[PDB]
Amino acid sequence: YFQGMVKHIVLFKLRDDVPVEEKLVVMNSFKEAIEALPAKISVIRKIEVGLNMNPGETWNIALYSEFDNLDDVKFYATHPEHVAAGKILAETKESRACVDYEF
Amino acid sequence: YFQGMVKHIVLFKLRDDVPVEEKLVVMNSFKEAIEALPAKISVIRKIEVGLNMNPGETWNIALYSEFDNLDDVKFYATHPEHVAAGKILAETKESRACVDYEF
Repeated sequence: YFQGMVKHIVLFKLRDDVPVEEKLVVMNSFKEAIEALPAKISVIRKIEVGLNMNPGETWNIALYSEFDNLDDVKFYATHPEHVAAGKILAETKESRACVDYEF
Repeated sequence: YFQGMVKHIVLFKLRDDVPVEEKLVVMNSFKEAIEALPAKISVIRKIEVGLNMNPGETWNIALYSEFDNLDDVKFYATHPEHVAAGKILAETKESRACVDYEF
């Protein structure tokens, strides 16, 4: 059945020339920071970070999340706790891909 | 709980210069083709295609799916019915981003 809710999906790729250990530190710190946000950002219905484990793929980090509506996605996006979490990627990030869709 | 399974998430961006009418035809056709695959491809545990509704984002299509393991993801990826679905995007695709992660 149709939920009338929104999935916010983001994939990130880090630069190729970042050392392995730095990619791991960044990815682990970002995953922890993001997954702690529900205690601080009330509109998050579900959130998780997945780290790529397929060596045939080149992107690094997936953020899978659910919100009631797009206003709530925007509330989350600019929330100070979320902005802090996103800065974790600032030095190493190469690309961001995002789709927001209804389910 | 940890399921011992894999999420296969793919986002697509179509070329900027494709007329929006053909972008839409492609997006709809791809969504329909992917969503018909579970009846043909038994290893798909969950699959859905999301079409972007956020005009602040620039990627057009999300594929969200679940499999038992990466061997099954690869079985799905190479399956003739899946390849045909993927070809729907061939003429207009600009970028593909993918992360496969354990849950």
